[PDB]
Amino acid sequence: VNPTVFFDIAVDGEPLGRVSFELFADKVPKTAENFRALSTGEKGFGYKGSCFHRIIPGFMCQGGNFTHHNGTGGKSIYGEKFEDENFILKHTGPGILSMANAGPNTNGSQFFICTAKTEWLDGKHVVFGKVKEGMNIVEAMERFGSRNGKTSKKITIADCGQL
Amino acid sequence: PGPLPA
Repeated sequence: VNPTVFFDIAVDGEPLGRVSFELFADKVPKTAENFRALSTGEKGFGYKGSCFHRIIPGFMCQGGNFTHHNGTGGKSIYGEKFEDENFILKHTGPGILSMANAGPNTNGSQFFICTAKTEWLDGKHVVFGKVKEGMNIVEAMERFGSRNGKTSKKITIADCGQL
Repeated sequence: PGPLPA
């Protein structure tokens, strides 16, 4: 069955709440597994302590940066980057979980959660999950964003793991 | 830059 992961989100360290995600391992196993393992930290690096550094109201919340030797921008569990697995799933509405990238076949650790349908990203970003619980928390996060994405307070992943 | 807004 598809795995579920959670983030406990904080705002300048003050707990906001939990967002849980279903990861579509049945459709994008490699991409789901990357996010899953980064969420548990089992490879020795991952999302715990990272921030949502780009939050654009009415669009998406992006995070997944963390420090490693050749960068501060995060990396996958397969070495630095990996290929776009497939584009089966679309950015159909709020709660979609999808990979950030720097063009084709540049998936690392960065991801975003859509707060709206973003169909212009279909075929450009690999959708691999969706918000299960805590969409209210994502909406709360969104209110700390801005039009250029800069956040007005530090939105962090205080804890994360697998449910 | 992050996913494009359009």
